[PDB]
Amino acid sequence: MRKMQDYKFWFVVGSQPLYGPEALAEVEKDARKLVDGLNKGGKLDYPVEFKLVATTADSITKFMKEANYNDDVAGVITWMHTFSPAKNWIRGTELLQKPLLHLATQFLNNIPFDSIDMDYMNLHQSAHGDREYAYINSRLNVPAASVYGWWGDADVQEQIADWQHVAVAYNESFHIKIARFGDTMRDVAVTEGDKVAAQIKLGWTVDYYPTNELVAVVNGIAEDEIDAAYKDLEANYDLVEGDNDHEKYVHNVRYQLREYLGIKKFLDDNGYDAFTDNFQDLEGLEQLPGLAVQLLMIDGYGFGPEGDFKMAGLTRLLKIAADNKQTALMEDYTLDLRHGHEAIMGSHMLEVDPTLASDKPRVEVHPLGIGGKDDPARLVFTGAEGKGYDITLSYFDDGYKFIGYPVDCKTPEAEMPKLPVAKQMWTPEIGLAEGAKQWMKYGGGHHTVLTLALSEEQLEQLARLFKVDFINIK
Amino acid sequence: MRKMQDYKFWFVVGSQPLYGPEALAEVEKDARKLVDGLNKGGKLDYPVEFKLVATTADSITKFMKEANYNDDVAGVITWMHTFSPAKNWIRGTELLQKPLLHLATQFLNNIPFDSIDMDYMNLHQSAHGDREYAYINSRLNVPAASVYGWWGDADVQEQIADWQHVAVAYNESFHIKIARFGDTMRDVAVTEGDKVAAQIKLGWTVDYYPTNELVAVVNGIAEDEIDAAYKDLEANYDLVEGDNDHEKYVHNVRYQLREYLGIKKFLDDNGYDAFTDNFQDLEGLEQLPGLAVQLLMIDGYGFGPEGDFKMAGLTRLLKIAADNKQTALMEDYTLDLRHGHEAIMGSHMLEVDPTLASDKPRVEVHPLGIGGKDDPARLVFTGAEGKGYDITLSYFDDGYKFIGYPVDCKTPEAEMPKLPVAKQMWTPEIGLAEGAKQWMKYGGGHHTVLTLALSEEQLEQLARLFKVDFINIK
Amino acid sequence: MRKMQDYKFWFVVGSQPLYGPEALAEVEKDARKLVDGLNKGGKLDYPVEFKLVATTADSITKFMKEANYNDDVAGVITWMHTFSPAKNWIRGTELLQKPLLHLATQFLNNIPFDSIDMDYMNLHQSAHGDREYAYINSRLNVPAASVYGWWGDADVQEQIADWQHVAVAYNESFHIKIARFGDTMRDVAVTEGDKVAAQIKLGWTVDYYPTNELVAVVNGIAEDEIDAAYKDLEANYDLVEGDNDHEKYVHNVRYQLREYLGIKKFLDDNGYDAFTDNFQDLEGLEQLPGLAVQLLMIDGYGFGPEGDFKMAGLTRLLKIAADNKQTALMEDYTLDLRHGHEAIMGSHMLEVDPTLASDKPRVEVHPLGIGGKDDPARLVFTGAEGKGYDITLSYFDDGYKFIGYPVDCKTPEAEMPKLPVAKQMWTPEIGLAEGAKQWMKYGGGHHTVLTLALSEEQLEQLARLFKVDFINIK
Repeated sequence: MRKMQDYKFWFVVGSQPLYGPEALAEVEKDARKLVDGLNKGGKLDYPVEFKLVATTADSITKFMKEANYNDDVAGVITWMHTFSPAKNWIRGTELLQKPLLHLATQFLNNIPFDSIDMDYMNLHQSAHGDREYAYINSRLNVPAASVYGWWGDADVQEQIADWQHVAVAYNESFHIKIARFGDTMRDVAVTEGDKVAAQIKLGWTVDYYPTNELVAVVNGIAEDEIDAAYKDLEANYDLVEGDNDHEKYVHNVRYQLREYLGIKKFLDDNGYDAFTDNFQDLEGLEQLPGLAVQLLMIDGYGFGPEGDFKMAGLTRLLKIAADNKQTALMEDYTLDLRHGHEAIMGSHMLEVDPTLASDKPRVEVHPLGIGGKDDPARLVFTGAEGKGYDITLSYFDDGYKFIGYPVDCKTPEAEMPKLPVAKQMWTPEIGLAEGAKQWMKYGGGHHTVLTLALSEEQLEQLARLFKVDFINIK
Repeated sequence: MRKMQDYKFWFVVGSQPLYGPEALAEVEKDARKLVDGLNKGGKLDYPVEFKLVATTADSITKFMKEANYNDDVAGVITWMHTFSPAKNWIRGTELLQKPLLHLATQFLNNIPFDSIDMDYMNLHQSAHGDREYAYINSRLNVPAASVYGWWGDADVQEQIADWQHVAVAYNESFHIKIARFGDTMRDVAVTEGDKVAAQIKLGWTVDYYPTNELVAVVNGIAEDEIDAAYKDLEANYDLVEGDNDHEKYVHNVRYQLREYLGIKKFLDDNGYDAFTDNFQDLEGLEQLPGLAVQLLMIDGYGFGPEGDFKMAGLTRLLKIAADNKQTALMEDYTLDLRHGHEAIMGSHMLEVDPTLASDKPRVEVHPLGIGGKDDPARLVFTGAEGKGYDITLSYFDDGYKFIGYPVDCKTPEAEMPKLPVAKQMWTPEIGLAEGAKQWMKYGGGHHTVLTLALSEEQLEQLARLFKVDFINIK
Repeated sequence: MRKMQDYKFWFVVGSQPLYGPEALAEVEKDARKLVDGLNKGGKLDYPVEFKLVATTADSITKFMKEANYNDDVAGVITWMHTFSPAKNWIRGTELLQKPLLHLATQFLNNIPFDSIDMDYMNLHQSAHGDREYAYINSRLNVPAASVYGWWGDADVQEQIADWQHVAVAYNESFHIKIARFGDTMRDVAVTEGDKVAAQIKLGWTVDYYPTNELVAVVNGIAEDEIDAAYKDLEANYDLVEGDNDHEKYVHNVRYQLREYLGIKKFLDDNGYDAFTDNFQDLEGLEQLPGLAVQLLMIDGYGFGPEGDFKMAGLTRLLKIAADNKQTALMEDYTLDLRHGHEAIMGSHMLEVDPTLASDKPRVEVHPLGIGGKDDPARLVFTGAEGKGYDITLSYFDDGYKFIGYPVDCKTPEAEMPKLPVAKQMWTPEIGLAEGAKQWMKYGGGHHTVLTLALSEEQLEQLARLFKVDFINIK
């Protein structure tokens, strides 16, 4: 399944222990009514739990110790009901090695202008008890994500809906394994960058596997497990011209079905979720892994083109917090300078994700010497035209710096005529000239994850959390 | 005539050696157009030239370096056709010693939907190849601009033209010499910055040949050049009641340009395009130079006023980029407060650059208890109405900085024969208070330099390449 | 002979024309003959060439402009015989891209007290002018080199002989290509820096050509070619109990003998001067190249072991510096904690440069379980005792850095039969618990370069001319 269900968020309620056994249960009810009531309507990703209720120091120091050994813990969700002693959230928060969410709220909504007495003060005091906590989360520069409001607004549980996602994907990224079937392309600069810091920093882990190592696994695969994949091939997509049976490129599509069930076969049996693909080293391979990737691309997997371990372990990354809608990954091939149809043509060689499409033509006719390899078959289409935001991560001499645009990606002014592969065109939101200025000025490469789903700032949170700079640009 | 006639600008077509002998040279005939097709009606003043095809590295360490040497080169406009693998650029961009420009552009500007195969996406793919080339820069923290658009635009033909200028003056301001016969005015601060700093940082060598050393030359003018240079003056200027043909004040107005002439000798002798004077130091010659400065000013000469070698240069730098504009030098001389019609107006003792003129009535009424020397002749003219810019300079202890006003000047109110000097009353773009308040507590003073020629965009380049900070004031 | 012989270093003298043209020549007689002297008996590694005598702005500025452009020039060793004002060295010092000395020297080595007029003082005055050079190159923060003492002092002549050999690499690194035959061996960190990030700094270039492409070379060798190179090594190494033309199987030697012929071929024909091999990548090659790697070292190349492009392009870097010298490479094998006889023996899996040796018994009984290929051929030998620094390179989140325990190499405790490896056995110049622990502090792994030939003050200025921090333990 989508791994965001095994992942649990624990919810802790905070108070000042010296309130007797009378108020310290007259609170957990409202709190057990927050959690198990949050689950049942939220439309959240992960159902929230309710462990210990914070009051004594060491008690909160011990929920955080436990929030860290329980791998199930997506993150941690913290709300104070009463004026919580924040010097009781030190030794806990010093050592918290996982997400934090300050929810500033009250068990209710309005202010009971009728019964509001000193019994609704020492009990249900949350504006001025949260600020004491958010000091100790700011002063300790703990990463943290604060959400304020009654848990009963449109954008007060939605915002939370699109955050279970990230927190998860932060624990999860430290579980990327990018397996490399050939080093970075030569002479190339941007698609490169430290690997020792990407694993310190982004937890991720780039393992290299020789291209011959893989040729074995690819070939050594049943000629009819391939036909077993062919039953979906002919069925799940409209094969055409040299693609079906008995026609031109006959064996060619039964080359790309061989390339996928060996990649996937390889990756899993050893641990890997992402992988790479140099066309300057396919020594033992029939044709450029393309349709093979466009399936793998559609199975939660991550992948980056020429050695590009970054657009591979990051494709994974967004695609792992995209267990709610649809995403992608894109290069920036050509663009049109039109007085009003300003636009860029984003697509890669053979591998353009079927995560945004319309139809699904399965085509051939190539002469792809771009590798020195057999005419490959791919999934030519024409993707989506809705919300969007490109990403790309760049190693700039002092660790990485995610440089991110906001944009509206639109349809093209054609189908896919003289066009052997797919496309998801766009006009950059700030403007082409203005989306290249503050882009070509700062970092910015070509192998770029375009996303329609995730939010202009729901990413700024995970970025702010893995712990690296983010050049956004509206 | 102007110095953008002996500079040249080179050009390199970014491509790579994996397309074929007639898919590489395809850009030896594609960017030979952009080159060829932007010199005639290409909207420039400076003359572009093409050299090698950039593929390998040893070719870039040859391109960038062959410039370095050949002093005759002036700049470098780079644009990568295909996807040049940047890493192969690296020594080049670091051995670089001239002002560089990612000219991010394409060949066509359309998107031939009906005809755009892979051999049409293998060329004109600049949407990713002036980004790989970009990154190398944004990371090699290179001092560099960014033009974005087709080269067939007359708007970004400006963007290019407005840059050809900054690249000319930078290369220039490093030969700009200075002779001082006159130190700093007794205890005045903004007209004093670091010497060995500004020379390192702005190229200006400033030497101080003695005030008597001038005196010598001024009295070495042929008395026949004290008549034959006279009539070439009074065939372009109309005088006033005092400096007449045989008025009593004739002789001192005649030894008032025995100064302009022996300065030019000196100036062109020690080769000192920029010069300074000082009134607290005239102890050897007669009257005080004014017109004679103006008869160097509208010519082509840097003058720093009450000794002020910096504003000398910023009067000489910002001209040096105007091969076809206006541009002056202005010690503000009084503000005019009026709760809805506020303004500033500035002149000097005698020197107002007659390059903003529209008349020039050689007025006299030549009082001068300033410097203790005789009644000196001068001009008294008008200025250019409409727009322009203002900008100063000030050693602020960590090094220099640049403040750079944006505002408007026009023509005076009532008649001004009560001021035997020139005038030019200006205002401010964001309210005279604010425009003065942010200039105030952030350093810099009177001796600005008003240039009706360039702009905020144009002036975020010289500093940026001179690598001095720039406090932008509009 | 040497490429180092093809190189020269220039030599300037400075002053100002205001010093009597006769006396201006009076240095051009003194200077010239020290040049001459430094050459005529110097045993300096490389030439000298008295270029322009230093006075005006331009006159120095131009000079420094050819020394950039004239790739034949490897550095300029300055000396200001008399007070040469700085501001005439500024913009000539700030456009240099190539190693600089400021020689601190007197002509004679004894003040004349019978014959000292003011002419002995207006001339021969480096005591107070060399000092004024220094400030303009200290201010400006030039990576420069100072030598103080009489130009004829073997040790002040020794300081230059070691420098000449040390500017020869900040002017050769920017040329060291490294060929990779597989990315870095999985799960290691120290042998990973940034390929882009070091092309800027140390100047090296790491393109990766796929194991395959070498394997073609490798296989396409003639046994003529092999058997010719396969009999000249019978001339040098007493091939032991496992080598006769029908004894056991000496196909395993020749393979390593066409191996040295194979890689040597690849490298040479594509321009690479150094290279790594991943044993976790040996599809196609026979056994894991060893003797062949041990040959090539002796040939002159950079090998960097388990993928290490950082001891690849470092070996060759420092190797090159020690031409007419020694020098090798090193991993630490084991220790021998014996309270007194404490020390560190090092070798490597096979790859030991026979340039530190005193024996040469060619060997086998290889059963290298590693790589799981046939039984590799390898040279065996005991190294040389003596002095030598131990540098190593390693990137560290904010860029590289050099760490370098000095040591004292030795001769083996006994003989190692079963140990089929060539082996050095050393100990730091501070202790196996006093210097392995400071080296453990500062980072920097096991792969190193032991250089019985380069000396801590030679490195201290090599790394000064790249600005990478060096650490100093011993």
